[PDB]
Formats: sequence, C-alpha cells, structure tokens
Amino acid sequence: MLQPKRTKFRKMHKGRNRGLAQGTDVSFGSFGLKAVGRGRLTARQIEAARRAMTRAVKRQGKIWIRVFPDKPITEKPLAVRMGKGKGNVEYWVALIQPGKVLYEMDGVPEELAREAFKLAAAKLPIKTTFVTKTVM
Amino acid sequence: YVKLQVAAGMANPSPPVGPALGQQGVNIMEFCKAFNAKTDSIEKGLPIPVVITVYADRSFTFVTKTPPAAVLLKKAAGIKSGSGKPNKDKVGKISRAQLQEIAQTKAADMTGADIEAMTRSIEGTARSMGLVVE
Amino acid sequence: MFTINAEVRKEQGKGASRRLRAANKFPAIIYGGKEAPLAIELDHDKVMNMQAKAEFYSEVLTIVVDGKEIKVKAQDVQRHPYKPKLQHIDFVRA
Amino acid sequence: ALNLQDKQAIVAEVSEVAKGALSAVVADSRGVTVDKMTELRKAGREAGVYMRVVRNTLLRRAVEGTPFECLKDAFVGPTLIAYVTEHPGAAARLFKEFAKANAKFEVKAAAFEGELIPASQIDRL
Amino acid sequence: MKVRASVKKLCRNCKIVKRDGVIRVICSAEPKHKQRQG
RNA sequence: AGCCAGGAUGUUGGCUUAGAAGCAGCCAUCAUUUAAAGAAAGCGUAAUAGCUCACUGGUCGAGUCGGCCUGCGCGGAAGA
Ligand SMILES: [Mg+2]
Ligand SMILES: [Mg+2]
Ligand SMILES: [Mg+2]
Ligand SMILES: [Mg+2]
Ligand SMILES: [Mg+2]
Ligand SMILES: [Mg+2]
Ligand SMILES: [Mg+2]
Ligand SMILES: [Mg+2]
Ligand SMILES: [Mg+2]
Ligand SMILES: [Zn+2]
Repeated sequence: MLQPKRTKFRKMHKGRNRGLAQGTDVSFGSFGLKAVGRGRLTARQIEAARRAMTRAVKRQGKIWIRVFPDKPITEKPLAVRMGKGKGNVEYWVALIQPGKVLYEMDGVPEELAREAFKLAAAKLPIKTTFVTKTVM
Repeated sequence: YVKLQVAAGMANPSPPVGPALGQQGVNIMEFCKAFNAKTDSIEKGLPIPVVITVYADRSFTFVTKTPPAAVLLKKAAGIKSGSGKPNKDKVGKISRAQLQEIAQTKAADMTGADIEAMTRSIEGTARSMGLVVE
Repeated sequence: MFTINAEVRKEQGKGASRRLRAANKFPAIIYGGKEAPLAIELDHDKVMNMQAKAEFYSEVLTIVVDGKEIKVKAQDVQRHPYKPKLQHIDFVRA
Repeated sequence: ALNLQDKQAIVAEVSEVAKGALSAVVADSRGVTVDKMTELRKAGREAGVYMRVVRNTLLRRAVEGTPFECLKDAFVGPTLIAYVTEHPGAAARLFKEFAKANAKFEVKAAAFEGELIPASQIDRL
Repeated sequence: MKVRASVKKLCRNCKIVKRDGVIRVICSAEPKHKQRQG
C-alpha cells in the first residue's frame, strides 16, 4: 500500500483541489483509465483497485499506476476537543483532477481491458472512463 | 442403435459392455463371442470400434469397423499412451507409409475422397495425441 | 486524401474561442514557411471523425479556405481533458 | 456471413461449372441427414458428379449464364443441384434411387439440351 | 425476488421489462433470476 | 425476428479415471464430406444416450444492429 518512503515534513495543509489534470494521455500502455470527476484517492483505494484489475488479467500484459498518494491526511480521534495541535497522521492520498490517467495497461485484448477497468473502477470514489493512446 | 470400443478378442466384463447395450434388449453373450470370433484377427491390446444395430425384435446386427485413428497411431509409432500434452510434449513417430496403412484401414473406415484425405484425417489424429509424422 | 473546409477567424482570444467551441466549431492555426500565420475555424465533428484515422497525422492534407487550398501536415493537437473533443490543432505548411 | 464479393465469386464458380457441365438436375435437399448426404457425395465423386446446395437468387444470377434459364422457376424451394461434368446422366439415375431409398424430399425439375424436364419424365435421363 | 437497486441480465434467457414504472428482470429458465428494482 | 430443415466422418482426439464418449479435470483443437456443422455454447448420464446453441439452405419481405455525444424524465429514496 503505497506511501512515501521518507518526507521533508510530517504534516500538510489541507490545500485545495482546483483546475485540471496533467498527464492526460497514455504514454506507456495501449489503454488507460482516465478520471472524469475530481477527488482524493487514498492509498487503500488505489491498492484495492490495482488488485481488482490484476485478478482480471490473470497476471498477463502489464499494468502501470500513474498516480501516487503523496499527501498526508490527519484525524483527531473521537471525544477530543478542538485545538491542542494538529491531528495525527492517518493515511495518505493523491489529489485527482479531472483528466488524470490513473492506470495504464497493455499487452492485452481491448475487450478484456475495458472489462478489467470496469472492475477496477468499481473500487474508486470518482467518475472514470476508458481511453486509448493516440498518435500525437 | 449403440456404439462401443471393445478390446480385440475380448468381451463380457460388467462396467464396459454388459449394462450399456444390455439395457437395450440385446443378448449379451452372442455379441460377446461372435465379436471375439470376428475380431480374433485384430491384434491383442487394440480397442476396435463396434457398431451395434438393434431392431424391435432384439435380434441385432453389428458392423465391427477398423481400429481407431488413435489406436492405430498408438501402435504404428510403437507407443502405449499418447501425449497428455499434444504438440507441446510429443510421444512417438510415424513415416508417411504408416499414415497411409492406418489410412487404408480407415480408407475402409473414412468419408475421404482420396487416400490423401484419409492420410490427412489420420494426420489430424496424428497432431491430436501429440505424435510426430516422420 | 483528407479535405478540410475552413473559415478565416475574424476574432481572437479566450472569449472568441469558447463561443467557437459552444457553437460546435473549433479554432486551429496554419503556420510555417515564408508566409504569415493564418488562424482558422473548423467543424468539430468532421475533423473529429477524420483524425479517427491514423494517416491524418502522417500525411499531407488540404484545407479549403475562401476558395483557396493550402497543403499542410498535423503538427500538434491539444484535446479537452476528459471529453471526446478537440481544443485545437497546429498545422504546419507542407 | 457472405459479403457481396463472396456472393459474386460464388456466382462465378456456379456459372463456371455450369458452362463446363453436360447436364444438370435440381432437387429438394430438405429433411435428410448429413450422413446420407456425404453418402451421395461419395456416390457423387465416384460418378463424376459435382454436388451443390446454393442460394436461389444467387442461382438466378449464375443460371442467367445460359442455357439453364428454363430452371429459374425450379429455384423456388430449397435447391440442391447435381452437375455431371463427366457424362450426362449419372445424376438423374442416382437421384431417383436416392429419393426412393430415403423417401424424403422431391427431386423436382431437370435441364438438358437447353430445355426443362418435368419430374416424372426425368426417366429420360 | 432479488429486490435491489442494480438489476441485470444473469443469462441469455433473462428479459428486462418496465411494468407499472418498475424495472424488473424476468426469466423463463431460472426462477432465481427474478428481480425487481427497489 | 419468427417459422420448415440439417447441426456430419476420423472419433469415445490423446491425457486421466472404476467411468470422461464435445460437455470432471489437463493439453492439443487438426483434417475430411461440406450449403453449413466449435475435437463444441448450455441442460443431461455411473459414463452414454437424450435436448437446444454456434453455422447454413428454405419461407418471408424492407429496413435492422449497437455504440458515441448530448436535452428532459424513472428507479436508488425509511421516523416518530
Ligand atoms: Mg493556494
Ligand atoms: Mg502541477
Ligand atoms: Mg489580447
Ligand atoms: Mg473570461
Ligand atoms: Mg399491480
Ligand atoms: Mg432470419
Ligand atoms: Mg444505419
Ligand atoms: Mg426518485
Ligand atoms: Mg419503505
Ligand atoms: Zn436467466
């Protein structure tokens, strides 16, 4: 379950998720799963999904994961008042803007890939579509 | 109207023959020993196919046909069992003369136009069980 | 062979472009060579179904502008982020 | 399925064996096993006979290739044609005994010399 | 009667229908495929 | 789309199994007569047999198939 080996700082500003994505195109595989909607991907989500589409291909072809959960989220536990600092680090997320490419794939029949990606997207919080790499 | 594949001079065990065509009204021992009297000429150890034809009066007429493509390819390559992994693992060999002998036996037993059509159907059964044609 | 019909753009900027895109038309450009650049507009559909072939990118096509053809190649093309759409095309004089 | 090119080539093959053939017999193919049909295909390659089951509106296009055009009303109903490229007869003598052997289908109308022969007079061939 | 908010064809004999503004899935073959939306 | 017809030989392909015969499982999946017929898409057997399908000929007679992009609606939808 992905997570930065080591970081400069332990915690982060909530920040915003605004504007559109970079890496709109499929640069490695023949096919890719692109995100239409905008949202935060926990590492758990990405892992579960990668699993789903790994079962789906019977471990053939190849799978890239283009997104990384590099920003730490915190939570104060239950029954704790406000203040007294910033909450402890719960988990990691990747900010996703419309038009990012979450996974790439190739070495597989197209039909099968659309399938595997449907099964992968069942595990994801955000609106997604199927896409093909193009010439230029 | 039934079919079985029975070893050369053999008949009347319980699981292979007796019940199968015995629930159809057929007398079991006349089939058994007129089939061992006909197929006494087939070599020991080859299953030979027999087509049993039953009529409303239970008197039957069977055409014993020539041994299978797979059995004559077991014997013409010398082997016992063919491949469990055909054309991946290859278990024996036959020159085109054995393809043509097995396909004269089966020239009596095929739908083929020429001995090249019967040699090609025995070619097909030669690629089925893994055997090499050389 | 691909033939694209086009009109000369009387306007420019973000506003012009987004009114273009609302009307189911889209802006593109023709540069390269001794000449000056020529900004033109196209029908989104025709071209979207035309670049739905591969050769579109490897070949010399023609563009009909005010009675006058130019022969060009496809240089680079920016697509809308998630939509089956085209924001723009760089045409380089062939 | 069959593309227009497919149909065109096949019309060319039926028209091509039709030009080369001495005599033909059109028949009903319905209600008979592929066992007895491969039996009349063996009895076919043995008699020199070219056996076919071909589309009707395809055989109007191939038989427009002359002089079998008297057969274009014999193409209503399922069509199995026997062209004897070697000898005339041996189709018309083989089919009546195959249809009396099976007692299925029909064997409707023949063609020879450029004329059609009605079903009870195919005993001419 | 599987009653749920996602209803599908579970084989080739399942046929979708809208009766009285409900989407159901009806099978001739397999009583177990009988579904209603809800 | 419907309705009539056929869905063949080698062969029960070999492996394996008390049995696997298109249809436990493993591997190949060729060739023949072909209008067409997967070494078979499902029910079926102790294993067969038995039943449709893929595929093709017939009858029919002019439009039909399913994606893409969007507009408005349906279900998803329970509380004092
Ligand atoms: Mg800021
Ligand atoms: Mg950036
Ligand atoms: Mg300005
Ligand atoms: Mg503005
Ligand atoms: Mg009611
Ligand atoms: Mg139809
Ligand atoms: Mg249309
Ligand atoms: Mg509602
Ligand atoms: Mg309720
Ligand atoms: Zn069903």
